[PDB]
Amino acid sequence: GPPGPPGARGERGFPGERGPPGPPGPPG
Amino acid sequence: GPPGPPGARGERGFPGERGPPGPPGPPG
Amino acid sequence: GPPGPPGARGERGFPGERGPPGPPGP
Repeated sequence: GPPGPPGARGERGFPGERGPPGPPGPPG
Repeated sequence: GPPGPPGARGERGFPGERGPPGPPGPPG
Repeated sequence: GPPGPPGARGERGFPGERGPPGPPGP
């Protein structure tokens, strides 16, 4: 028999990491 | 017939969240 | 023929942006 159809789409990627903390605040 | 070719690659993951506010500024 | 195997997992999402500056000092 002829080759089957293409498989299902793969899983969505893992989420990106949360960004780092901001820089130190203003002096005043 | 033989199995079809592998499916398409998954979509990109979610973007990461914006990081938290930075540490407090120096006293003054 | 039967459907092919599932695709590979996608790329990881982009990293988040750096947070905003902290509050003013006391």
